[PDB]
Amino acid sequence: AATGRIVAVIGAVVDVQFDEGLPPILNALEVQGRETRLVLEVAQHLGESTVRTIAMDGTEGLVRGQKVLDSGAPIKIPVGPETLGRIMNVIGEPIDERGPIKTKQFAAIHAEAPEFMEMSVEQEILVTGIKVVDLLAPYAKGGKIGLFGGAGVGKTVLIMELINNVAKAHGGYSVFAGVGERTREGNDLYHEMIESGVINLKDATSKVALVYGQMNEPPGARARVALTGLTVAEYFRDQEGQDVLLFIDNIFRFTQAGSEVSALLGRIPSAVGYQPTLATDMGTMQERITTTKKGSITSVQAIYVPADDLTDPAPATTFAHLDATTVLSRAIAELGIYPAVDPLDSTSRIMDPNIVGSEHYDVARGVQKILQDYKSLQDIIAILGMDELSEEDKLTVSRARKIQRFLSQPFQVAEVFTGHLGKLVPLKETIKGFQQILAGEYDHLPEQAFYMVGPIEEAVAKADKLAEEH
Amino acid sequence: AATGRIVAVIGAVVDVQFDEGLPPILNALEVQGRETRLVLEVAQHLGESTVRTIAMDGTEGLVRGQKVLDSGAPIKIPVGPETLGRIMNVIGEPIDERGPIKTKQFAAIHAEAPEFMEMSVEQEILVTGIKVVDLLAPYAKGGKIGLFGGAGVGKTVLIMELINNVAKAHGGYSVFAGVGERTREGNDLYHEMIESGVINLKDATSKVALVYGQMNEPPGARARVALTGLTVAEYFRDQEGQDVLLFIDNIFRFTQAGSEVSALLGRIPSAVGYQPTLATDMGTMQERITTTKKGSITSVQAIYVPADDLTDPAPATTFAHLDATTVLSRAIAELGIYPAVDPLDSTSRIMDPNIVGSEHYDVARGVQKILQDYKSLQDIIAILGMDELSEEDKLTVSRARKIQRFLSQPFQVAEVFTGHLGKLVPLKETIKGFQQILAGEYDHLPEQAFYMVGPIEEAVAKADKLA
Amino acid sequence: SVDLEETGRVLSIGDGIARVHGLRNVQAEEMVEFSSGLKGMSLNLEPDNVGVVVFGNDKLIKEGDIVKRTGAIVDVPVGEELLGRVVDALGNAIDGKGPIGSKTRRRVGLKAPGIIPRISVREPMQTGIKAVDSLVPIGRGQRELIIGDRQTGKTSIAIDTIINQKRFNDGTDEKKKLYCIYVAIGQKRSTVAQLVKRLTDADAMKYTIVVSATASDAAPLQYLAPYSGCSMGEYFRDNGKHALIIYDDLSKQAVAYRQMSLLLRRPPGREAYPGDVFYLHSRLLERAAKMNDAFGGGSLTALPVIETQAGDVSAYIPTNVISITDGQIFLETELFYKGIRPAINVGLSVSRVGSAAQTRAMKQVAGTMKLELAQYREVAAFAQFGSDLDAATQQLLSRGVRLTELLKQGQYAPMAIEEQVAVIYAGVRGYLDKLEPSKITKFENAFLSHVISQHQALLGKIRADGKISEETDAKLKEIVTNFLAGFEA
Amino acid sequence: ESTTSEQSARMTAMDNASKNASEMIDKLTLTFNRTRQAVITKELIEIISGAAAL
Ligand SMILES: Nc1ncnc2c1ncn2[C@@H]1O[C@H](COP(=O)(O)OP(=O)(O)OP(=O)(O)O)[C@@H](O)[C@H]1O
Ligand SMILES: Nc1ncnc2c1ncn2[C@@H]1O[C@H](COP(=O)(O)OP(=O)(O)O)[C@@H](O)[C@H]1O
Ligand SMILES: [Mg+2]
Ligand SMILES: [Mg+2]
Repeated sequence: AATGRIVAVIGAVVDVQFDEGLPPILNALEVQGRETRLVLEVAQHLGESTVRTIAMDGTEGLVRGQKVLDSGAPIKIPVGPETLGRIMNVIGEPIDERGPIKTKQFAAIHAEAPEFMEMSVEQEILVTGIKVVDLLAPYAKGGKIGLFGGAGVGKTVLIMELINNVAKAHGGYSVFAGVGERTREGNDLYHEMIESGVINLKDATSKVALVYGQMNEPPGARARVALTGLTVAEYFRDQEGQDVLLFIDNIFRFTQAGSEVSALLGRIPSAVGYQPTLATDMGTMQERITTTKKGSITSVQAIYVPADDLTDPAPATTFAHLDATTVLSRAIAELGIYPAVDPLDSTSRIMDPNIVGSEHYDVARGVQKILQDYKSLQDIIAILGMDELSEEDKLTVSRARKIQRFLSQPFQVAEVFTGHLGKLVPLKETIKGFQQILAGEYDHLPEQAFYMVGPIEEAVAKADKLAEEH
Repeated sequence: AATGRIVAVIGAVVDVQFDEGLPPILNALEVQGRETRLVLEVAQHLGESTVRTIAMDGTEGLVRGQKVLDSGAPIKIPVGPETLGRIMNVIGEPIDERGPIKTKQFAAIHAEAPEFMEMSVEQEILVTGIKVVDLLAPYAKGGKIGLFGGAGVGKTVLIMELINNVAKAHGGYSVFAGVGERTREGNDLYHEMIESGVINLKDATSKVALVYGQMNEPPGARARVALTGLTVAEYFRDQEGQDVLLFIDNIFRFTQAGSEVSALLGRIPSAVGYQPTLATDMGTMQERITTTKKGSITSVQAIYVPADDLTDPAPATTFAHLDATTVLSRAIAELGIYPAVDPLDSTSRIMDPNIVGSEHYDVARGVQKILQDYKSLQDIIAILGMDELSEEDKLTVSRARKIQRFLSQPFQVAEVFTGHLGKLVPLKETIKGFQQILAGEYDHLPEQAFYMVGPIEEAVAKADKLA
Repeated sequence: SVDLEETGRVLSIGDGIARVHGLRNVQAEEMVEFSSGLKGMSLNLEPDNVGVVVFGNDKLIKEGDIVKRTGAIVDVPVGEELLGRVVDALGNAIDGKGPIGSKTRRRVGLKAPGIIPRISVREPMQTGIKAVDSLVPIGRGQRELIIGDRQTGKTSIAIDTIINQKRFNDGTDEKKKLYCIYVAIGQKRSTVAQLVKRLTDADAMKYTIVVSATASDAAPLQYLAPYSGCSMGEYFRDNGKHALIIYDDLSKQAVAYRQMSLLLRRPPGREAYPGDVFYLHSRLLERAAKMNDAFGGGSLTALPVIETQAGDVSAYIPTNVISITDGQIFLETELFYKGIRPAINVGLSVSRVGSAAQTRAMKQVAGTMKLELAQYREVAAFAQFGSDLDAATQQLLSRGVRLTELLKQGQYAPMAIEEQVAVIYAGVRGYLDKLEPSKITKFENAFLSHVISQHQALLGKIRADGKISEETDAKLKEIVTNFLAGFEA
Repeated sequence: ESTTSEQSARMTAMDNASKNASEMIDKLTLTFNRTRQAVITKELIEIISGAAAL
């Protein structure tokens, strides 16, 4: 089909000249003669019937003049119920060594976004079981959740815990898109779900599909794996009227990969160094990941915050695309509170007394206010001394510290790290416990009793153990 | 003349190819076929008989191939005595809907600075009739003044009072060049000036000529509005031999417009991103505002400090050409002292005995200290108490309070509203009054006697009037 | 055989930029139509080719595709038919309620009114927020910037204004009616849908036009959305009708313009923003004006929104918009989580128009409130450990905390000017100093109910007369004192 | 006698601490301005270099 020839191989950007009709942009080009499959996606019509293409795999071995065919369609991936329990690449190739993925329906990774009249206006609440999330920044069923955080702050652990708590319980299928992450973590997740039962290698009851492009992959591949995963999720939303859970790790890699190829594509660098087409491409991806009126897709996306700078363009743009945001602060993790959710930075759209209820809203706002007042008091402490503050100031500091400790919750996925058994706190118990702490009913209990506990019943019980060991 | 053809229209950077003789740099090119007159200022000869030029109006609707004529000179603006009371844009056409500005002659905006021989070799004080300015921060005659302070500090009233004073005392007109002026604020300024009387619409009693460079205009127009106003002022200095006052609001917007024009022309930006020719552009504009043999143009330029950084390139470059600073402070406004000039903070570069006179320097230096020590001890009274001060410390408070009140002076432009006739205190009267207050001659007088008064005789007479 | 005067061939298409050969008679900024059907705007009329931005996905456009001239600069449907309809940047309906019945198409590039047509803004544009209407007054025809960081309340401050306009709009009085326009630049379709749902629930859509340019929309659409909305608003202003436009995320429009410019190879500048970004924002905000009586007397109030990053008010776009606008309403996340909701920082927030945009009653109470609150800010540092301070300082701190509790207003609860005046009157006169700090908001609510039900005549006097006459002040004093005596139970 | 001496000393010490903080913030503000301008210049230079290389 209009067999082209490679005219230049610079980095991942390969230019092909088509003597016959030029392939339209975003179509997939297959390089002939390579032992494996190398797919070149058209990016620009440079001119003189030449297309600038970004390779989806390594460009080593390419020789000028090599024949390149045109598929005629954007990269098409095997999609359907048969992808569950299978690991697939960006170009939809089985990488689990379990044979070909035999799906009767193929879909292209590139597609238009859902229309405005297809947007749903409902806002439910998803009880993850995490005290910080459910109280301060409640997640919503179908909403777009964002796990903002730096490096080594808890994004991967938190997302795996969310998979364990929600996805396992959720009857609908789930999709995990490992965009630009460590390959070791991908294998860990694959093995963990095998033993957990979410992926069954024997039967056909698997409930989670895996799309992985790790950082070992070339920049081009790392910029489309998210599109492949969301295409699979879209199939599980439109073709099948089911609720889906799309878990993507480090969406930031989607933006970063574009920055690694924009210069070769021929674009003038934008601020800091990202590609000029940052917001547009990010929206094109994100708008597709929504809950239409046909079906719901509750998406949890981990977003790496470069150098813990939220003002960085990549995390900054993604804030507008997410209904519920949970920012993991390194300073809190240094304090030891795990999860390291920043109580005064995390926000959710359903945090509305009409939606979450008056009591829930009041308790959450009280917690946030007391923590703000504690932040204010710390500056005074640094100069005056703790033994100089007023009794009201000391009471506020004590209660705020107790609340901060009670925010910490041991995770089942973190049982290996912390050593404590994982706990899941119901929303009612979370609200009741934080309300009691705000009231002061547990002021007599030491702060240590509130650290790494589940419900306040565990909190008071721990205090008694310490007294018995005193 | 030399009807060229547009070859490229990228943003406001139009490019014209002259088949006949190429127009020189800094030359106006009128575009034919447009309802609104769009002038193009030649910036670079790019070879191939084409000239890259910047647009002074919207560049929409231009078609590759449109014919444009060459004026043969830099943008020429209506220049004369009838520009007073009129609002003109950068190209010189009236924008006040009062008909054409029918002046005898027109002058090009781009002119060279006065030569070395023409420059005067004596520093002189431009008496403004305002006590605080004339005493603490005297305005140089032919120098550039920096009017720090935004709104709520009586900036507009101060400007209008300056216009009226220089018109009445020195017999010189003034030109207000608003670079990047908000349209609403320009209309407000126009109406307020009309009501004050500095610009009269009924008859030729106007004292100011307005040049508006409103923000909706392209960056090149905003960049050249200051030059337009400067040329209009240059008429009076040279042809009429008068002392003009050029009020350039936010010289920062002039700098920013220059930076934008350079960016559009593609010149590699300098540090912080300002135009590479920032210093030269500022020099070209300022150095024309000097004292020639025929006359002098003093410029009161409002200055904006980006990010509150005086070390920023635009503040630094502007300060290099400054000769005095007027800081209109909200605190002084709160005290009720109008004009709201901060006496201690306001500084002038002619405040040296060799220039101002030994008596003037002694008085200004004394009133500076008498307020500095009052401010310093104002903490002492606030902590311990007034009775906890020394006898002299009590005396200096009284005298300083008298001086800080005596600084306030009624303005003639606001006379209609305030009900108090404005005063134009001579420098000699200001010196006499302040030295008398420093000596303690009127220490018996009440403090209120010195508030909102003119000459010290008015202060003592008011003291008599009280009760 | 191709004319290459009214038609053209795409030499290169990529990243949304099509370099078309031909189209020798194309006007600058003239919309053109591609072979695939996607429209385009001719921005860079380069000598050998015309650089046209694509209004859609580039998969449809290829090399050689014929590009034809529409012959006109971009114009959008403009009229009262749009009222109640969600449209895109080009005015095409997206709410699926049918085609707009607009009988007029106004160009989006029309210049702003000049010095002479405009007049001093006097008419108060009641936001409905106690803090804004009292300490940061906004007048019809004023460009007030709702600046702030992310998740601070910027959008909320604007939507409550649209909801508040229902009170006047439903009223028979025409001079007070204020049609509203919301321009969504970059917001996701889910967010826009939730916003329109909120407005419909408040029955505010009937007088509101929601122009949306979501993230999926191509960069040129996001670039043109504010201009289209402003042109839609100008209809009311040019025909003696008062209008309000809210350019939410004007920063995102600057980002889209930067993307277009850099991909068009226009020389970069600070933060890669093209040098003419200040011009881009100025030729939009200056269209907001209060025309004089001869020109209809209409108004187009503008409420741009800029998202500062970590309170960086010295960044390129923030500096530009702050310079252009007639004041700002700064919102701080610290206040938002400190109980101060709305998070309006009274100190930074300023209005150039000032008291001229306030009702005489609101002027009377608000001036005193402003002075007391400013003094409280001056002594706010002591408050932490200011128990051992002068009695004047203690009085200042108490009055400040009382006023701060007063200013707090619930979300989606726009208050009427008379009710705001009543509450501020209760606070400034000092009837709430004795009341416990936490009790202040409870008293505000209870007193609002009492005065609204029992004493609607007095509210009518404030509403109709427009000032607190001496008799009203006496009557207001009696009502407040009587209720305050019985309020505590 | 001790209490009055203690209070006076505390007042003086806090005043001195405030003065030291004022000097420090003046120096830090100068450094901040320099660094901010440098950052803007550096990003400008990076963008220009990227443009020219194309
Ligand atoms: N007056 C208020 N009282 C209580 N909560 C409020 C108030 N105003 C806003 N909020 C809360 O603020 C949250 C987020 O506000 P909002 O989204 O309007 O702010 P924003 O700064 O415009 O956000 P973004 O820029 O992310 O769109 C909402 O969940 C809402 O409950
Ligand atoms: N409960 C917990 N939640 C999160 N992280 C924890 C917890 N307990 C210990 N940690 C440590 O914090 C680290 C978080 O790193 P991880 O989430 O894997 O990378 P990133 O934070 O970049 O996503 C873990 O590797 C673990 O060692
Ligand atoms: Mg990780
Ligand atoms: Mg918002």
